[PDB]
This record gives sequence, C-alpha cells and structure tokens, in this order.
Amino acid sequence: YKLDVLSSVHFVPKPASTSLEIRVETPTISMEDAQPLYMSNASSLAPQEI
Amino acid sequence: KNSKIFSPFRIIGNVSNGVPFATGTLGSTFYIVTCVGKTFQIYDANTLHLLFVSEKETPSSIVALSAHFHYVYAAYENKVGIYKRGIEEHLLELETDANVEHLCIFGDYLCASTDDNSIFIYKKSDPQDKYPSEFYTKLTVTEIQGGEIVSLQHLATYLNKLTVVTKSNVLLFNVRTGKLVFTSNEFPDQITTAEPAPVLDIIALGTVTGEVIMFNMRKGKRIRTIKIPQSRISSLSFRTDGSSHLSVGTSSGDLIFYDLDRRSRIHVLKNIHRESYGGVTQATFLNGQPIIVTSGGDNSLKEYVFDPSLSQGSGDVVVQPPRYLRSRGGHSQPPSYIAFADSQSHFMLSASKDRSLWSFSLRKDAQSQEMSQRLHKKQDGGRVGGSTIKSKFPEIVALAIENARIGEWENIITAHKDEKFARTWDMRNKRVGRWTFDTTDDGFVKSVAMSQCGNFGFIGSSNGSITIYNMQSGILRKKYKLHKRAVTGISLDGMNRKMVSCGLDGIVGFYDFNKSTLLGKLKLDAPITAMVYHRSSDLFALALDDLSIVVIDAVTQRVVRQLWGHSNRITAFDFSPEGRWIVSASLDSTIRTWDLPTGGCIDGIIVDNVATNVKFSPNGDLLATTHVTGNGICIWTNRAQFKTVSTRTIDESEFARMALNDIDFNTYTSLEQIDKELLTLSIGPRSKMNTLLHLDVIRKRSKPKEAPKKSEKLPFFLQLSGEKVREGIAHETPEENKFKVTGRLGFESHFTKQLREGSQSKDYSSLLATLINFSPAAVDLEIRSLNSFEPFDEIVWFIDALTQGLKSNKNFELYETFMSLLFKAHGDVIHANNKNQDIASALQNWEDVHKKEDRLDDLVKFCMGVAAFVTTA
Amino acid sequence: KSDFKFSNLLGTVYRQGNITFSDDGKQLLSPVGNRVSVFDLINNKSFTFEYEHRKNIAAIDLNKQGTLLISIDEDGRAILVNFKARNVLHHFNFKEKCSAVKFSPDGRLFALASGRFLQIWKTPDVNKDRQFAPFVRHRVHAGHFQDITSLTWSQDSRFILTTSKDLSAKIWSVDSEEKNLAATTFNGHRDYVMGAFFSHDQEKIYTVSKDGAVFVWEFTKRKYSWRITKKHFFYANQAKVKCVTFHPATRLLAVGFTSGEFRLYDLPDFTLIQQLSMGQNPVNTVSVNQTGEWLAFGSSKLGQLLVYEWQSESYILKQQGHFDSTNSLAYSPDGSRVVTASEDGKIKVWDITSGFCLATFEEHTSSVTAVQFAKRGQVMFSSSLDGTVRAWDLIRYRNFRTFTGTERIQFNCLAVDPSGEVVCAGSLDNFDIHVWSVQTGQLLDALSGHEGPVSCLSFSQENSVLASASWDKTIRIWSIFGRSQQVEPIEVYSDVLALSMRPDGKEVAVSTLKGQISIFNIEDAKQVGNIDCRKDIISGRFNQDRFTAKNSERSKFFTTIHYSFDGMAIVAGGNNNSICLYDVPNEVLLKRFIVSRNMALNGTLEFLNSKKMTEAGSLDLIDDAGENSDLEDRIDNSLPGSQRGGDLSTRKMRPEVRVTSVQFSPTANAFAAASTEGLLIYSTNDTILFDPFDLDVDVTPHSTVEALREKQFLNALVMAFRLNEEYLINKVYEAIPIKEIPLVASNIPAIYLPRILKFIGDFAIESQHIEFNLIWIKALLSASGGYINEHKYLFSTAMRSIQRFIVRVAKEVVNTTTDNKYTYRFLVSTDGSM
Amino acid sequence: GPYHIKYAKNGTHLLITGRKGHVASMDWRKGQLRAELFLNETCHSATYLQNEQYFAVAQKKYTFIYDHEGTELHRLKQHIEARHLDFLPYHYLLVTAGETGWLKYHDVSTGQLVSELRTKAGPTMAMAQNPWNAVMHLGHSNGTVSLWSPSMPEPLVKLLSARGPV
RNA sequence: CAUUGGUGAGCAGCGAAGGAUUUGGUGGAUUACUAGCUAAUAGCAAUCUAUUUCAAAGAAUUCAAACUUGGGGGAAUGCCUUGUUGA
Repeated sequence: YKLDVLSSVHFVPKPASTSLEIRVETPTISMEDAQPLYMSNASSLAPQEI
Repeated sequence: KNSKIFSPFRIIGNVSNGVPFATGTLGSTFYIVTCVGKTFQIYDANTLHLLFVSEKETPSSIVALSAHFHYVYAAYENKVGIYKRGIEEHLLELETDANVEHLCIFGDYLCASTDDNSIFIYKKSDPQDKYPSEFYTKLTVTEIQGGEIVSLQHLATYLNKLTVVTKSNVLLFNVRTGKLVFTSNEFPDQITTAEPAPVLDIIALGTVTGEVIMFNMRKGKRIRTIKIPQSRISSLSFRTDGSSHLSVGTSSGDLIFYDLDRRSRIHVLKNIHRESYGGVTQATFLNGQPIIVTSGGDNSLKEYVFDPSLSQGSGDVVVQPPRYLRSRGGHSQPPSYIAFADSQSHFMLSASKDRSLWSFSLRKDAQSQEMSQRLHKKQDGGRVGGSTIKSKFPEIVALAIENARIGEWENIITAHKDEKFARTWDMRNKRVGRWTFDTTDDGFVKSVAMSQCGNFGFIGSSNGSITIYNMQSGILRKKYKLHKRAVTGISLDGMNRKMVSCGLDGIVGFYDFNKSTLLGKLKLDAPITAMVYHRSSDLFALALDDLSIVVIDAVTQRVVRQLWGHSNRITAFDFSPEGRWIVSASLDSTIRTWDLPTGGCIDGIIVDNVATNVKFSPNGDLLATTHVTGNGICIWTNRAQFKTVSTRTIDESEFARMALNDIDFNTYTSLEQIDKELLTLSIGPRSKMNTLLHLDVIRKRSKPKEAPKKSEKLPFFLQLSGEKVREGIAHETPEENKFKVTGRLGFESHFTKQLREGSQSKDYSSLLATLINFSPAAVDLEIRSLNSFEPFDEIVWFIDALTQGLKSNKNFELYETFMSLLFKAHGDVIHANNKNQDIASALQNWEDVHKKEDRLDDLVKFCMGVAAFVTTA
Repeated sequence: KSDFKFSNLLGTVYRQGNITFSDDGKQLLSPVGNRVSVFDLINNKSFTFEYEHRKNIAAIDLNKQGTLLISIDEDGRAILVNFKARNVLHHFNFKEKCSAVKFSPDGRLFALASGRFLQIWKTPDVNKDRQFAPFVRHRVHAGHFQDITSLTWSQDSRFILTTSKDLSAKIWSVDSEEKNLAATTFNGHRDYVMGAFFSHDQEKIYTVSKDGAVFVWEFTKRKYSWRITKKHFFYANQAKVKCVTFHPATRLLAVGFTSGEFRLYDLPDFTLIQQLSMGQNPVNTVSVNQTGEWLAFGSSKLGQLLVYEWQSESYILKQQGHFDSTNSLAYSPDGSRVVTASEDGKIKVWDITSGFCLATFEEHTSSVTAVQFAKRGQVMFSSSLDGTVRAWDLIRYRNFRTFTGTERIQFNCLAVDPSGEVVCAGSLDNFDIHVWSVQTGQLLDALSGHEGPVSCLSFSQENSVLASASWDKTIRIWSIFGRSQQVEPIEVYSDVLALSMRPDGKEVAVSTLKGQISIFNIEDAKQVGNIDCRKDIISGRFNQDRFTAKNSERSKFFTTIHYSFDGMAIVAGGNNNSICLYDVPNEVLLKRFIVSRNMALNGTLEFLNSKKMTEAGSLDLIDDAGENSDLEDRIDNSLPGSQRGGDLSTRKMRPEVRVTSVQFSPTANAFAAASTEGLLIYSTNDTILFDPFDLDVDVTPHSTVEALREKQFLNALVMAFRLNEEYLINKVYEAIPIKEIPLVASNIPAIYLPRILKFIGDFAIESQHIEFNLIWIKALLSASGGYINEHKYLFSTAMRSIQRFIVRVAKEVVNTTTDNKYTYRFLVSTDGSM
Repeated sequence: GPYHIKYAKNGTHLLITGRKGHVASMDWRKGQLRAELFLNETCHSATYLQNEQYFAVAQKKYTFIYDHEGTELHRLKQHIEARHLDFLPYHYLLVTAGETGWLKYHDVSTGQLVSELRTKAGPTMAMAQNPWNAVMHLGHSNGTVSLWSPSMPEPLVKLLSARGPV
C-alpha cells in the first residue's frame, strides 16, 4: 500500500492468480444497499446452477 | 405608484449629498454619518466601509444630522428622528409648521432650531434614559434679540447654557430656566459658521467675507482675527493632536491650515471639492488625530493626514503638508448609461454627464472603483494627438460589454457624444483599451454592439454604415451599407450567424454575418429609436417613434407582438432574463411591465423622476434604473422570484387617473382522472406498489448485520411509556357485549368498523379512502389481521371492497397490490374453502371486473413492439 | 436548447456539519461540502440548492415552519434562503467561527454560538420584501471564557442552554425580565461539555461531557439550588464522546463516540437501549426526528449518512459517498441510473431521482478507471489499474467474467462492441490494445501500430469500427470485424487526450493537448471542423504555484468530451474549473459552466488575495495541524511525493477542482459531470424560459383556450406548441377526448412531432394517466412510425424516454396484474381439502 | 501570532516564537536581530540554552536546537509534542513536557537523555522550575501539582491546588 | 549579395503650454458592506476599581491515561512488569 501511494499508483500489477468463491442463493434485493428502492428482484443463482 | 413585481431596495453610488456630515465616536473608533437624499449612511472612519443605512426613507429630505455614541439624530421638515443602528427608536414631532434647521444635543437636552427663529428644548424623562423624549420648553429669538439663527453650539463646562449663534451676533440662553444670560456685541459681517474651540470659553466664528473670529464668551470680547480676503468660510475645525492648527474650508473648494501659535499658514489644499457644488461643505479633524475628514456636494468624502515632520528638531516649523489618505465617491451628475458587468449581480458599469465611467458593486460599496482613462502607448510609435491639458472623455451615449474574452483583450465598447469614433475599455484592468473604432463615413457613432464570442465589435454611424472591427487587433474587417439614415441598433445572435440592424429610416435589416448576405428587409411604420435582442429566444424589441414597442422574431422576420399604452417617448426598455417580460420606461413618468406571451401590460408604476435607463440583472433578482435627477442608481427587487405574479392586464383608465385563475398565474394542475373509463394510477410515489409487494425482503436487507447490544434490565413497555406525536398503527386507541374474534363492539379497530359499515351500506367508498392513506406497514398489518375463520365474512367484504375500487378505475395499481397481499396472507384459506358459495361469488365478481382490465396489456405490448422496431429498423 | 441549470449532486450524501431533519420528519437536510442537499425519503426525490458558499458548510438549521433555511460556512459567512422558493434572501458575515445555529421553536428568534458569545437575532419575515439589513439583533451574551460547543433551546422558547470548552454549561433567559429565573452556571465536568438538554417537564437539566459523563441536575433542597443528584458514565475504553442529542418526549439520548459506535440511552435511568457501530471512523453528527423515531448519523471521513429506526432496528437509509475519487461515470441506456468508478476500487450505481446508491461492487483491488454499458444495458464492463477488466451482470450482480492480459498491464481506457461480443482496453505503459471475446474470455489479439500510450478508445454503434487515439499525435481506425484487417492512421497536431464517436458513427471528435476539438470524417479520413478552446477554459492559480494562472499551462485542454445524442453538441471538461458546451456545426461555445466556487478546492480562483502572501509565503500553506486538540487530527500520515490514488490524508495538498468525466443523458436534455465534490447533474427541466416557435400576432394563451371551447383541438394543440408553454400544452393535451386522439395524431405537423414526443416522455413517467398516455403513444407511433424511423437521431432521446415509461412503470403494473390472474385461477380451479 | 516571549537569564536577549511559526532572536536594547526563522509550522514555545548562542523551539512534533545565527543543529526525536520548555542553567538540562504526559530531561552539553519520567496524568497543563533547588512543578488536568527530579521515577510531592486544570 | 548582428548619422510620416524608460512610498480592491472596550440580559467610552466581597454550585477505583518508536542484535547500570525478603 505504501509503495503504491508513493509511486502515485503507477505500479505493475501483481501476477494473476485463481481462487474459488462460494455463492449462496439469496434474493437479489438483499445484495443491494439499504434505502426505499430496489433494482432487481431475481435470484442470485441461475436456473442451471440450481 | 406601488408595483406588484418590484419594490425599492436601495440607492447605489451615493456618499454625500452636501448636507454637513456628523462625526460620532464609539470608544476609540470614529464613524461618519452622511446624508443621502431621504436617507443617511454610516461609514467607518478607519476604512471608510459602509456600516449602516437608515431602515426606511424619511418623508422629506434630511436637513441636519448629529450623532452621539450609538444614537443618531436626523432632522427633516418639522420632525426629529432618533436612530440606533439605522433603526428608528423614537420620532420627535414639533408642534409648529416651521421646518427644523439646526440641531444640538448636549447632556439630556435636545435643542432644535426652526426656520422661524424658534428653539425647542426636549429633555430626558429619566436621568438614565438614553435619549431625550420629553418636551421641556420653547425659546424664541426675536429680531431685536438677534438675526436668523446660524447654528446652535454648546461649549464645554457650561451648565445648562446653549450658545445660539445668529447672523447678527451670538446669544447665550439658559435652557433650564429659558432666560437670555448674555448678548454679544454686534458683528459687521454676516456670520456663516461657528465651531467650539478645544480651549475654554472660546468659539470660532466664520464670516461671509473671509474673516475667522476667536470670540471669547466668558470675557465677551474678540481674541484673534484671521483674514482670508475674497473667500467665504463654510467650515471650521481645530486640531486636537497637541498642535495648535486650525483648518478653514471655503465655498471655493479650498482648505486652508493655520498655525495659531506661530501665526502662519501651514498649507492650502486647492480644489479638493468642486466649487459648483458648494466647495468644502464640511471639514472636521478627528478627535486627537492628525486625520481630517472632508466632504462636499460633489458626492465625495475624503480624508487627509499630517505626516510627522522630517526634521529631528524644530518639528513645529518643518510641517509636512497634508497628504491624501483615502476617499469614497460616485458620480457628480446623474448617470447617463448603466449596464451589468457580469452574469452575477456583482458589478455594474455606469456613465454620467460628468464625463466619468464608474464600476459600482452591489455586493460591497468599497469594491466600487472608477475606470481609468490613462491611454496606452500607440503601437505604431507615432505621438498621439491631444491637448496637453488632460480632460475627461465626453459623455457616453451607448455601451456594450461581453465577458467571453475578459482578461484576454478589450471587452467593452462605448459611444461618445458628438464623436466620430468609439473607445474600448478593459474590465479586468479597469482601464481604457488601446483600440479606437471609427465610422469611416464621416458620421457620429450611434450604436455599439459586440458578438457573444467577444471577437468582433459593431459600430453604427449616423450616416447609415455599419463597420465591424476585431477587438483583439482593432483592425476593420467588414463594412455593411444598407441604411441611409442613422443606425440606432445593432445585434447579433448567439450563434454568430444572423445579424439584425435598425435605423431612423424605419427599416429592419436581416443579414447573414457568416456569408455576408442580406437575408431580408422589413419596413416599419415609424422610425426606430432603440433595439434590445434576446439571444436565448431570438426575439428583439424595437422602440418605435409612434410610442410602440414592436417585438420581432429574427428567425422568421415577422412582427409577433406590438405593445401600446405609453403616452410619450420611450426612454429605455429591457428583456427579462427568461425572455418573458419587457419593462419599459417612458418620458410620461411611468415604468410598464409587459407580458409577451399575452402581450399586455401586467404592471405599472409612476416615478417622481423620469427613468432614463432600465436594466434587468441576468439572474433576474434585481432591476436597476437611473433617473433624470439623483447621482445614484435605484435598485429594485423582483418579487416574482419568490412568488407567482398574476398576468391579468392592468387597468388603463385607473392608471391614467393616478397619473381562469390557473391561466392568470401561468400554471395548470393535472386532473385527478381524465375519464371514468380510463385507468388511472394512484396520486403518489410510484415506489409504493413495489414496497408493498416486497416489504419483507426490503426489511431483511434493512436489519443490521450484528444484533445491537441491549441492557438485560429493560422496561417491557418502554415504547408505550412515552411522555407527551406518533401516528403509527400501533398507537391507535379504541372508540366507543359478546366476545367476537375480529373485535368486540367498543373495542374494535377503526378499519374493522368501516368494513362492517360498508358491508351493510353496500358501499366501501369510506374504507377504500382509508386504505389508500394507510402506510405500507399498516396496510400489510390490516390485511394480515383480517378474520380467516368461518363464515369468512371479513375476507368476503374485503374482496367486495376491492372489486368496487376496480370499477372506479382510479388507484387501480394499489387495489391490485392489496389483492396480491390478500392471496399472500390468506391464499391457503381461500384455497381450502374455494367451494364455499360466499367466497366463490365474491371471487367471481372480482374476476368479472378484473377481466376487463386487460386492455392495458394490449396497449403495453403494442408500444414496445413498434417502439423497438421504429428505433431499430 | 442550451439552457442548463444545476439540479442535484450525486455521489455525496454527507461531508461535514450537522444534518437536520425537517419538522415534518419527511425530509433530511444534509450538507454536502459547499452546498445543501435535501432528500425526501417518502417521495423518493432529492434536490441540491443552487446557491453556493465560498467555503465548506459548518452549521445549518431549518425553522419549524419549513420556510427559512440558514446555513453557515467555516468563516461565519451565513446565507438565509427561502426554502419553498429555493432562493437566497440575504448574506450575513458574523466575522467568526460559528459552531452552531438554531431556530427557536416559536421561530421568531435564532441563536448563534460564535466563539465565546451567544448571539440572539430576530428572524426576518419570509413574506416581507428583501431589504438592506433584514436581520435585527436581539442580544449578545458574553459569560463563557472559551468557545461554545453547542446550544439548546427550551420547548417554550424562554431559556437557552449553552455548553463551552470551559468545562461548563450555562443557562440564559431570552427575556430580560426573567434573567433571575435562569442565571446559573453548571460546573463539575472534567472535559468539554458536548451537550446540555432540558427534560420534557423542563425541571431536569442533563449535561454531557467529552470524557463520557452524564450529570443529572435538579432544583432541590440541600434553600433550593441546582445540584448534581445523579452521575452516569459511559465506560468507553478510549473512545470519546463526539456528538450528543436528546429527545425530551421519548427521553432518548443518542451519543456518538470517536470510535465509530453509537449508543442509545433512556434517561434518567441510564438504561442502554442499543449499541451499534457504523465503522471505525468518528460519528461527527447525530440528529433526531421530531417524533423521535429516526436517528441520523454522519461520518465525515468516508462521507457516510445513516438514518436508523431504533424501534424496529431497521435502516431507512445507509449510504456512503466519494470525495476526490470518482474517475468515470456512465448512464444507463434508459437514463434512469448512473454508475461511477472510484479510486477506492468500488463501483456504485446511483438513482438519479432518489440520490442514493442502489448497489456497490468491491471486486476490484485498485482504482477503477473506466466503466461502460453494453448496447443492451443488462451488462456492464469496468477496467482497473489492478490489471483486470471485469464484466458485471446487473440482473444478478455477479462478476460473470474477468479479462486479464498475459503480461500484467494496467488498463486506463475501455471500449465495448455494440453487439456486446468484443471488449477492448488500452494502457499507459504498453502501447497496444488488448481485445477479448466476451463469450469465451480469451484474448483474441493485441492490436499494434501506436508509438505512444493509448489514451482512449471507442466503438462506433453502427459501422462497428474501432477508433483509438494516443499521445503518439495520431488516430487509428481499426476494421477489426471482417475477413480483412485494415488500419487507417490520421495525424493530429498534438497529443490526443479524449475521443468521442458520433451516434451516426460517421465522424469522431478528439480533444488535443493544444486545447483543440477537431472533428474528422471516418470514411474519408479528412478533417471537417475544428474548435479552439484554450481561451474558453478557466484555470485557477493554486496556492502553491509560483506562476500566474494566465502563464500557467497546467490544464488549458479538455481531458474528456462527449456528444449529444442528436449529434449537434459537445460537452467538454478537464482538470480545470469549466465545463464548456460547444455547438459542432457552427463551432461556437453555447455556454460555459463554473464547476465550483469553493475556496477549499485549490484550482477555483484565478487571482489570490495578496494579503495572504507574506515574506514567509502564503499563509494558507502553513500547516496548523498541531493546533488541533485531538491526536488523530494532529497525526501526519502523508507520503512525501504522492499525487493520486490514496486517501486525502496521504496527499498533504489541497484538493484540486477537476472534472474526470462528462456525459449526456440518453433520455433527457441533461448531462452529468464527475468532479471532486461529486456528480454534478445539469438539466433543463425547470424550463422557465419563454422560447416561442413561429409565433404570430393571432397566437395567444387566450386564443388557445378559446379554440378548446370551440372544439378545434388540432388548432388548439398546434398553437400551444408555437407558444411552447408547458402549462398550455398540458391543458390542451388532457382536454382532447379519446375519440379524437387518432384524428389529431394523424394531423400533427411533422415539425412539432419531436416536441409532443418529448412532452409525453417527461409527462408520462410521473403522471397517473397511464392509459391516456399509452393511447397517445399508440396513435402517434401508428400515424408517424415511418417518419421517426427516417430520422433516428432527431428522435433518439424522446424515443428512449417513451420506452422507459413503457418498460419501467407500465410493465410493472401489468406484471402485478397478470400474476393475480394466474394466482386467481389456481386457487379456484384446484382442490383444497384435508 | 500569538507570540510567546522568553528573555535570557541576563536579560540582554529576547526570544519570540509566533504560533504560526515565526521565531526571532534579537538584542532588544540595541535593536539587532540575531536570527529569524519562518518555519511554516505550529510552534508552541522556545527557550535559550546556557547563553543566547543556542535556543530550542518546540515545533509541531519535535524540538529543534538552533544556533546563534539560526542554523539548525539538532532534531530531538525523543521529545514528542513538547508544549513547554525549560532550561536548568547550573545543570545544563533541557526539560520538556506536552501531550504525551512524559517529562524528559536532556543534557545539552553531552546530548544524552538523562531521564524520561512517566507522569501518568495526561497532558501537562503548566510547568515551572524552582530556581532554588531545580525541582520541576507540573500542573495537570486533575488539578494536582507534582514535583519532579530526574533521578526519581515518581513525583517527589503531589499538591492538590485546584478543582480543575492548573 | 545577404545579415531578422552591434554601434551611429539623418529624412518621410505621427505630432495642442513636450515625449520615452525605470523606480521608492502610501491608499482602495483582491469572499458578500449589521460599528469600539469590558467582569456583557447592562455599563464604559473623562471610566469605576472606597460595594467586587459574601452566599450557592462545583472533587468518577478513570484511583485509567505515549493510539505519537527508522531496521537488526543486546541492555552492565537504569526504567517497566512479576514474584520474594524483612519492617
């Protein structure tokens, strides 16, 4: 972090790496921020994934 | 005389009208009170910064001003007002028709002298009262006693004596007893000024023939006599800084300084103020300081300072001459032209008959400055031709300003009286520019205009030729020759494509500035006197000779509106920033506001003095006008900026004697429902449907990720124990028997009463009204709380209520939402007992209505299919 | 046309000061830097006032009537504002650092905490006309020995409690006759008294101190005097009280600590109701609704705003904004929503009407440089300096794919195929353009030919060519699709900084380092126009600069440009204080907009006050952190040379006014500009301007109404358009019966067709007449469907607005209708038993 | 401004330190300026060392020793946020106290931290030396005055002389 | 032959009781104008201080208090912590 800030963020990106992420089925509204509106009401997992 | 759109705000550019100013001290600091027509202003002596102005204008012009600590006394007609911080605290009304002339305040006694040689004395009701209010007595000086009163003075260390100074001689009255203590010996010359000296028992008297007398009141004899032959004393003042100096101001505009100890003249300041406006009307040394404040009738207030001597010894002999320290000023004669310098209402440019161009600030007076007339050295290298004696440029008839290239090169053009060229100025430097634009046809300049880009300047000559110069290099580029008489107006649109001109021959020329072609020519009935072009709307108005304003559209070159009603020449007019109003001033002393959309006069004013100029602020908040009398600029506030104005035409006959509501206020409110057969949504936020359907999921998102920590020992009824308001469904009280599940009579909810009432009355209109008003949480709670047990009366009634609502075709989106919540909460109940006749019949009737509202789907599908096809292929 | 006005500020919900609820409780007033933003939570609408302080706002208040708003900056400069008219009544300079201002509950008086003095003034009448000195002083009180931290009014407007840094709280009487009733000083606090309040009965006075002690004061026998009957302590380990508020009716005490956690207490019992944490940053301000149900907290460091419904333990509002971070913006294809990319690495989707962030994405590790939608709009793409390009699916908010170069290149610019099948990114260190396949995620190829870093990219919507520019002083048009690969380089006089593609796809404009906007014909590859912009640009002198703004060449160019969808205008911005709107065909400046008037920003002023300059240098450049009382404020974490990419504490230099991105609204005559303070949105919505079209003497508002009375609806409608008055068009529009709509629609002149379609799109979105508006659209499309097709780019924004109404509101209604129909059939038809 | 002033022990030289960081050393009787620093920083107090030749300034975070002409000689990294400065003339010790609640004695002759004492009473509100015995008196926010010597880790005496900060 | 190299001698043209270049000092602006001091619901502004004191209130086991240190290795004697011995 310090070296990046010092170099004004002109660094060279770190080598690409792969990781595994777990996605839990949930209503799409829950993922959004908290206010009196929602963007999408679909589910977070596609029919193939179910 | 009262406008419904505009109200006076203040007067800009005025510092003093010539009435002697008053100096008051608050602690160590000093302040000066100056008179401005029917109002006064207070300046800080250290900075000459405006502090206060009188809250309201007096009925008559102020004749005298005296200030003591916080309180200021202003005399006008037969009344003396007492002001603190510019706000009137008490008004003293004298009982005689004679007007007040002079005003003196010492101790608790207020002395006012009227023009009939009557002196009124007022006294404080209480010794600790701030100002005198009670009327004590009246002393009148008769012709045998003395001449006309010249001034009222009080000498220090005199108990209850008022030193009345008359043209003939001086008189000493005892105000407490009202008796003449002493009469001075008659003086040969008329006394004009009096000033108490810093020495005891001595008052300095100035005569009409340049004599200053140090009269000793105790001894009743002359002590000294200074002679100033062929001069008239107007002011006197002593220096209190330990140097025995005396300053004598004269009506010729000169201020002489004498050294009383040495019997010598220190210096003379020549022509500090104009003789034609009264010379030096007031000159006062600041108490205990080397600073002297001077004023005159030329609308100027100056300060001079005596520097310390340059000699290490004999400093009293080697006296540095007084040095100018600071000053404030304005025009000496009424402004001839005004304009707004910037998009904001910060600065204004004003030109006057006194041959000076000023930049006045609305935001702060100290920022006001005079634009310099120092000339730039010629680029060629030849000597510029002019008289060695420097004189100001002639009066400015027209002015044009742009800000697209401010700071890059010249951005102002001005036309002068009886001059065959136009001068340029620079707003950033505040100095005359280096270019001069000539008509090149031996004619005087009558019109000046600038392009919005700031690259071109257009000059209209009295011989009918329009020359076009470049502002950066001052090189003539193009010359148009269509008019044969004087060109009284030139304008170019924002796009710099179409140019318009007007002249005294009555024709309006339309040119293509890009291609230099004549697009068309329009002839009007009468000669055209002025033009104003509105760049946003491409409309321009022409003040014709027949007392009309003709509005023309440049795009189509046709007259769109014509305005009638002025009874004399139209001096000036302007467009409102939104392009919707025209305010015009005429020589018949009326300012009329015209509404272009309807083309009628909506407002009218009657001004005491004819308004020569009218200008809107580009913001639209202020209207500036200048009048034939007065050195300032009148600023008005646009009340249309804080409330709507009716556009009903003003009464013409009524206005002469002094000398559909939605359409009137330019608004329209949409109907609740255009037609009964038409589906109409609810009048409210469109998110209400989505919130009601998805209330739970929205709320689970709302909950914090971690449970708040709470005290174990917590009141169980804390929410109810609230000292008293909350209007939630929870905070409902019953309104006034066998047990009933839904609610026992006397203990049932408001909603259940209306539902039962509607079922009997066969009308749920009352219930539907309260459903729409219910908050989303309340609505879900009521539907969930409906009775779900046999005979299922409440569910049947609720379905009947919703079915009636769908018949109305109003608020249908909500009735659909309520039905969806009914299925969500009681769908299993309906499914289990679907065969029940009561539920089935209610459901069937709902379906019959609901089946009709499918036409909305057909419309929605068609529009997308075509809209997608139209936009794509 | 070019009549744009500042409408609202997105991207920031709170910067500093105190947030106030409206008296009704239905609106929240939040200071956002130099301006005040008002959010209506129930109606889901927001607006930002146009007026502007010269420094950041410090204290605000709205009177109980809701008619007058007073806002004060950090110098004491105050502005009185008519809340209903949204206009400024007066400007007042109190010549000191006013910590708090509060209207009396009557509304007649308001009090000021200016240093060690309490100033009581008389409220100007809102109905009265503006005058030179509207305010009238009532009294000045000088009893405190140090600065007043806060003040509180009694419910009856008769007493004022003031708390100062003197470790003391003091009470004053508004009426001189009642001075003996309340002339007491409350001592005994170890630290600054943060707040002092009355009980509902007004017989108990509570005082709170920074150290974390609450004292209960009562008038009791030891003959009677105020005494501390009880003392309560917040046993916060090291957190200090930062703000306090009390609601007498509900006896609720909300205290915000410097650790970032707030507690709700019930007085006088001192029962802990709840304890939550909004983060690690101090809670700077706390406010209570009038009913006592909603509590609003704000944290200045991250610009968080939080409304908490403590009863149900729910969040009405929970938002966080950006300052000095927004690198890019993108409109949704329907124009409803706007997306932003920030140096934090977070992508946020903001609702234009509401003013709140709908969603946040935090996958990127480093600064996100660009964002762009596909032509469809469902999908979004973003590039970042961490070396990745990520695709986002807005239906499910998943990062369904991530593209990365083989050799670890930072990406600064991005472009997406209109078919949404190819994605291209450029860099400032590689000189090549990477191309990926969206379906596969594989790197298709690396376009080469530039001799300098690629500054910008753009696909054309129709012909589908790729236009790239570089600091190589050249522009290259790539025909990537097709059997043959062709490149057409065009030379330019100077380095190209920005590039915009015409909606037609036939021309491309580029902003150069010389301050020029040059337009080229893609097919012929020849210049067709040029606009000179160096003189238009306003660049200010920085406090640290040793050279004038005129001679400064720091930013006399535009780093971002965008076209209008009609194709006739360009909006440009850069690292300067001006947003310039040009007209392409005539090559003229339509209008220029000043980005900021905040002296807290560095590039605002062209000339700096010579009083600040001294023999040492500018007084502004002197660092006064050591004066600050808290250790956190004094600490200096600045890296010696950093310019961007870190938190504000790292820079050590003042923020500089700049615009990072600009775009036109696809569905309205508005544009949005990402700047340091936030997303400025300029719109023409107000339309107070009188802009008639083709008037004659016979056309008048009265004649229009007469035509309706005579049932000449077509003539009435056309005459309304010629006047171009919205109220008249609306009046005529709703007076046309349904039977005669198709007759009128077929006969409307082609000249006024774009105007009616624009009116419907704006009117329909918020109107209740869903069926009436759909009938009109059906008649207009059916009658003039062919004409709209022949001129796609003249009708583009009007058409997009109509589709938004048909899809965002009309569909949602029928969708709720149709499921009820199926839910109905299942319940009746199926068998429910057992 | 504001300006904190310190005179030399013999009264011949005057040291003024402005809060915004204007520090000047002068012979006020002869009107001669020995040094003038325009440190763009927050300066709290300054003091002369054994004579007018050297003086110390307590800046934003560190104390600096300067020369007669104003050349910086040392940056006292060990003294952090000192708000009060004192010099014991016969012992050649420089004494500092500030927001850290730490009393530090520094030998100017050798340049070695003689002792650092933990006051345990928060920021130091006031400080004064007893010229008779060179015992330092510190006032604290709790209203107590404590007497200190470099050779004792705990205060010699504690006096309760106020109900608030001293 | 060219100097857009320097230094000079002179014209044409410009041209009203002279013209050009440089420079010290002060004043007004450089943010949007509600006045000075104090012990401040009022006094003072020529100050009182010969009523300026009393009374009342006011003291957290927080009895906690370096969020403040360039890296590696140690620290005899110090300092901190823990235990322990004898009073």
